[PDB]
Amino acid sequence: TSYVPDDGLTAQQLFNCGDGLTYNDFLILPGYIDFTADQVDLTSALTKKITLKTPLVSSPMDTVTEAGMAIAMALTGGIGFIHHNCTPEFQANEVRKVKDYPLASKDAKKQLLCGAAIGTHEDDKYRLDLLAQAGVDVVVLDSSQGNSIFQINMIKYIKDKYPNLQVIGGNVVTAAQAKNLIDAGVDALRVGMGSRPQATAVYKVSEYARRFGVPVIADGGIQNVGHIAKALALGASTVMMGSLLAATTEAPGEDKGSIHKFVPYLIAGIQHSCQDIGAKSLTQVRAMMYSGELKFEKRTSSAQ
Amino acid sequence: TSYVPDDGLTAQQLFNCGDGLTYNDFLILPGYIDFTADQVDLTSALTKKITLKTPLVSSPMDTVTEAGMAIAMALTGGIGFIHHNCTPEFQANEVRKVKDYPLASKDAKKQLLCGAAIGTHEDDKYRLDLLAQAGVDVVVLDSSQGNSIFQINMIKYIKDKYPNLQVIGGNVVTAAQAKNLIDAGVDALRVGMGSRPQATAVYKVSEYARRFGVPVIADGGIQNVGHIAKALALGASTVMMGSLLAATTEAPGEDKGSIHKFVPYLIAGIQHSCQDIGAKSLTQVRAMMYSGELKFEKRTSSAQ
Amino acid sequence: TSYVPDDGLTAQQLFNCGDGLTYNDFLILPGYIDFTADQVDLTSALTKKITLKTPLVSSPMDTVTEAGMAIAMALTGGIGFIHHNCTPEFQANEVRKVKDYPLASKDAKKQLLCGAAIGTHEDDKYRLDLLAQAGVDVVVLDSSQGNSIFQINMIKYIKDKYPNLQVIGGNVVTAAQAKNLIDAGVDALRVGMGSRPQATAVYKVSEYARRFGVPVIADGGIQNVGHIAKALALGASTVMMGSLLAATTEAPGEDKGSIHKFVPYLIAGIQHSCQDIGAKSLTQVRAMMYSGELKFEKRTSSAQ
Amino acid sequence: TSYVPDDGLTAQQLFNCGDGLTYNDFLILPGYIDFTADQVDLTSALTKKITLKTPLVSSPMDTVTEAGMAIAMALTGGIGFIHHNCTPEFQANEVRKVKDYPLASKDAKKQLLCGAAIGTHEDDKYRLDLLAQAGVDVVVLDSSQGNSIFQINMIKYIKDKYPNLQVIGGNVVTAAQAKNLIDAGVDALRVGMGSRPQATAVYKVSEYARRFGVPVIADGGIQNVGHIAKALALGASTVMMGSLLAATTEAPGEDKGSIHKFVPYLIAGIQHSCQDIGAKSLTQVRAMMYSGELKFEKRTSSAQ
Ligand SMILES: NC(=O)c1c[se]c([C@@H]2O[C@H](COP(=O)(O)OP(=O)(O)OC[C@H]3O[C@@H](n4cnc5c(N)ncnc54)[C@H](O)[C@@H]3O)[C@@H](O)[C@H]2O)n1
Ligand SMILES: NC(=O)c1c[se]c([C@@H]2O[C@H](COP(=O)(O)OP(=O)(O)OC[C@H]3O[C@@H](n4cnc5c(N)ncnc54)[C@H](O)[C@@H]3O)[C@@H](O)[C@H]2O)n1
Ligand SMILES: NC(=O)c1c[se]c([C@@H]2O[C@H](COP(=O)(O)OP(=O)(O)OC[C@H]3O[C@@H](n4cnc5c(N)ncnc54)[C@H](O)[C@@H]3O)[C@@H](O)[C@H]2O)n1
Ligand SMILES: NC(=O)c1c[se]c([C@@H]2O[C@H](COP(=O)(O)OP(=O)(O)OC[C@H]3O[C@@H](n4cnc5c(N)ncnc54)[C@H](O)[C@@H]3O)[C@@H](O)[C@H]2O)n1
Repeated sequence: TSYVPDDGLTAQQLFNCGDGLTYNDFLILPGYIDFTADQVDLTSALTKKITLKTPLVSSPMDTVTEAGMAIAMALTGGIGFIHHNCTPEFQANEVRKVKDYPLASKDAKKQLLCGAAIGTHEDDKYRLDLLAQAGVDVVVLDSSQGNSIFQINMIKYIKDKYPNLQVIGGNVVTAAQAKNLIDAGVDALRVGMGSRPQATAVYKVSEYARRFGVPVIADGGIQNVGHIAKALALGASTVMMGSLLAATTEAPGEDKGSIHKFVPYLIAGIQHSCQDIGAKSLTQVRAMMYSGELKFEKRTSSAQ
Repeated sequence: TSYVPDDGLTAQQLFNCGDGLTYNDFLILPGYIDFTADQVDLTSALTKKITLKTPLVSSPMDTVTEAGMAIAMALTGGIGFIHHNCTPEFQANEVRKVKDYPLASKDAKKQLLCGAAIGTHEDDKYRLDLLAQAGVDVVVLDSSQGNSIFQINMIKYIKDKYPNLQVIGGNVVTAAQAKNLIDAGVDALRVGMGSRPQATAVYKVSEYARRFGVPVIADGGIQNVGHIAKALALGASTVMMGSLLAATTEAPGEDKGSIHKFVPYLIAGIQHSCQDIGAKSLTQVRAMMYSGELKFEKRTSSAQ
Repeated sequence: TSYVPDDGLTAQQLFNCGDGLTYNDFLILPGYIDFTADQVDLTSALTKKITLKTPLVSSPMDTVTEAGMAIAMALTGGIGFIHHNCTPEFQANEVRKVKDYPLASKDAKKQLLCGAAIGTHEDDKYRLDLLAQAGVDVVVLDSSQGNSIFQINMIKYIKDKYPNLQVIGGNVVTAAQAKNLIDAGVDALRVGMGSRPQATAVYKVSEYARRFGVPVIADGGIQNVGHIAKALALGASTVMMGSLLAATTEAPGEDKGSIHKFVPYLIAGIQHSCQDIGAKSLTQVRAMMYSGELKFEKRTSSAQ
Repeated sequence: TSYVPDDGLTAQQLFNCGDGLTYNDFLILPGYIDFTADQVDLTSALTKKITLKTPLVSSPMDTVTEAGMAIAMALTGGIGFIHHNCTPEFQANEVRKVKDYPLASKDAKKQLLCGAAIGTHEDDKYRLDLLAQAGVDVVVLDSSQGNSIFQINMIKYIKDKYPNLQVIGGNVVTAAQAKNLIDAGVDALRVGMGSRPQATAVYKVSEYARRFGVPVIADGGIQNVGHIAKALALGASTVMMGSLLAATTEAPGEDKGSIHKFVPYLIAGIQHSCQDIGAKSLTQVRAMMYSGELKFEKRTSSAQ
């Protein structure tokens, strides 16, 4: 005998089905473990040409990221984006403060990476110029809705006035929006609006974006390691966290400890999560769910 | 490449599908922004021949509307209906108290608009006569269920004994009910009963009513700007608010401030909401959802 | 034009559809009002040969029914069943205490009706004999699950040793169970177990039972007038209430007032509910939902 | 007439349907009672060659099972597994402490049964050797995810170095995982991970495992007698309880009383539950749901 029929759903049937799901609406069926967790490689792609030893990224929120944070984040394997809710002069001053840890994220010159947010209005161009000076590695046009002529133009701009600077498009949740931002020439995409339901939004935008070599950043909703694993598993290349970090020490302010103990923790969990599903890298988990090897299963409200 | 398949649901498939939805059961997928929010025109139709610079309307509730309120409402772009839970003499006295702000809603003689509720019994005819005198612009046969012979007759009555006065039909939730009220000759419709689930009720009654040129007032359930935008987007021409206003200053009684700061706020949000979905007027948003350009997506309970 | 397509669901499609619904899982679409509420006739059938001027019935619970209650209930239009959680001698003593109000429920000799619960074991036969003496009108074999050989036999028994006494079968939720109890010869049925979901249970058991002329008592879950109206509308001939009454004065013990003010209230609401849906009697409401004139609509969890 | 159509769902349609259900997502339709509860035989199979007079099994949790508990459990009809969160020397010392009650679970030599958990790493082999000495009856490779090469090998090991010792495989939730553990040669299976949703997990793994004569232990989620009955009814041969017992007296620590009063209680309820559905043994309940005689019905979130 020994034939075993066939597990649950395939990412496709589940996230193209008038569903509209969250991270908590489904679980993932385990696989075959035949190696240890510490062998799981979490290397991820932040933008077409920026790569991290971990998929973690902090949010451009005054209550979250600022030099202090941006630094730890990079030392430990991630990267941070400074909030533009301050004087342009104050922001670029943060960017420069930032500019053993085998994982440390560094530029082509041994320096910790740093990114920062900027609006899509005129006055922002100046801010940009200060930021570019302080040696910023990447910029993220920070908007709740990004499929606008005001972002498309700010993109075509920066893409020209600064060819070696990587640009990340404003928040989108459909492939109809992503198209435009990818034509204007963005180097990555920030997915999230309402935290459309997140999981379904990530699934959809990644599925289109990969066809062009554009990474996707799962932005919003991450509450625990689980959500992170589910967000990567659906297509996201990296994950952005806001509130889940606002209680660390490196956070600007008056729970948890330093980013130097928390981040390691997260990385541990995530590899452990990649073991349970029998994948050795994150790249492999994405390949599995697109092929149909990785199976899922919905949970009822009362089943949560 | 660059083809992008096709977004979520179309208002139709979603609100004719044994669903029975609320404002919180679904979200709307964003569109293409290529203009500023302050360019969004919120002009709406209260009744076949009454038109406002904003879709806002206050409720005929003693805890909400009375002269003071009715006035602000009109100065700012809306309109109010005085509650008939008082002596006929007291009600019409409110109507007369009422009878820069470029938006100010005015009659053909520079006077702020005013409306008021009245029952469908005999004794109400008198009340009417006092109200008509004080110069009331519109009357709304105020009932929990309006598809009755007692309203059909009160309609045919008022429609005759007062040809220049606009009549709004009592609360309905189906197109089977709306038919009768539209034949008796109402000039508009008040949709809501149980706050059937509201969103599905608005969708349905508007879809039928538009075929006759009869506006629909989304009555009940509005808790925040979002619900307002969703209610208009489904077909409603205007929106009536009760409790969301009962905490303003212009409200009769012993949170929030004056209607002169709140209303502006609401108008701001609503245009902003119309931007996110790429529509320039409310008229355009309705045209988009009826055509199938505007897309939606359901959220699970646990996805809320 | 004026054609109006077609309202929601038909009781059938909705309660034979792997649903498993509660009273709160759905609402009923309004109809055409063309008469006043006080014209609604609430006459209902308790058992094949017992008939009440209202569908109300109190529960055989020590915390609810006992002589005092049983009396009010009948004076006002209902009927009560005394709890058998006491000495047989004490129970029959209650039955005898019981043995203007135009609605008053009376026997063929001007006496208030009274019913009472009894087990299905040997010792219960004696209890019965005392009860029959005190002039009890009806008996209800009181069990959580009634499709047993121990009830079938207690039925065939009582049906013989007392031909003029009406017997009500123990709690069932399927038509598979009802069959047996109806063959043993019961004169009515008590539906409810888990308060299977109630609404679906009532629907199902009534649909089968009517084919034999056996009334059904919706037992359990009634929290407000609404549930009562929905329970009758689904097929139930009468409704049994436990906790909703335990806070009246006529209740045995140390909220609400007397049954003489509460019951009237309930009757008022129920007629009002029968108006909203355009039915003049309860008999008519049942006829409407079986024909397909009466329409329903499900509500999502988040739509409740 | 008297034909009665056909009850609800069949375990199959319901637990192979992209559902993902919990114990609370459904109920079971009653059957035909024609015998007393105390006639219900709860004999169950713990492992291919271990059999208990009741399906109860305590959890390998320091907050739950340890000698004291393990003993009561066996005296009353169940069995316990000592937690390996202690020195190997301390664990085997518990096993030996353990090594009228007609139900008492005993070895071939009049001694109370005892089982215990052990990891799947090298160092665990030693622990094993101490445990085997103290006369342990069964071992349960204790892991959150069991489909690993590290468990498959620890199985093939123990199966050889100790032929008369019964081995239970680490936690699984699919038949894809169960296959491997059954080939390595386990004598039973522990189902549960996330407490995939439990009910659906039990259903699935039992359905495959029975084809090989391998019992399944429903592990996790049991909160009351009901869940226990539903877990057995779906295919499980026995049920493991953690927290529901942590408040007994026999539990290690500083609610409820002794296991000698609680367990009886549970057994009583469970037979009563087997009566309501007309089954005389647990073996019969499983046979009924696999044949399609036993019917179920889903409940909406708002129907819970
Ligand atoms: N990530 C998210 O989804 C999210 C949610 Se709230 C949030 C944060 O909240 C902020 C506010 O959201 P907004 O939609 O206001 O975003 P943004 O700050 O981009 O402002 C959008 C408004 O700015 C206008 N605008 C931009 N450039 C313009 C120009 N050159 N000329 C004329 N009008 C122009 C837009 O048309 C629009 O109404 C965002 O900047 C971001 O920092 N992000
Ligand atoms: N908008 C809503 O959905 C809603 C919910 Se409660 C609510 C407010 O609550 C009030 C009460 O709801 P009701 O259903 O009682 O509404 P209404 O005040 O219209 O009264 C309805 C009752 O009045 C009777 N009636 C009306 N005219 C009659 C006449 N000429 N002869 C004989 N009977 C007549 C109806 O037949 C019915 O039973 C409403 O008037 C309204 O102010 N509105
Ligand atoms: N209405 C309801 O659904 C409901 C829920 Se609880 C509830 C009340 O709780 C009480 C307990 O529920 P039960 O299932 O125990 O109901 P009941 O009091 O009918 O007792 C049932 C038990 O009594 C046994 N029994 C009855 N007659 C017997 C006889 N002559 N010989 C041998 N065994 C016999 C049954 O086989 C069964 O295990 C009910 O009597 C009722 O008063 N009613
Ligand atoms: N029953 C359950 O579902 C459940 C949930 Se939490 C839980 C308890 O929590 C504990 C922890 O869960 P874990 O997944 O850590 O389970 P376990 O204690 O089996 O440890 C698993 C980790 O140990 C590693 N491992 C095992 N043998 C190894 C070997 N010989 N060489 C190299 N690596 C090896 C695995 O590859 C894996 O990453 C379990 O042991 C159990 O006691 N059980």
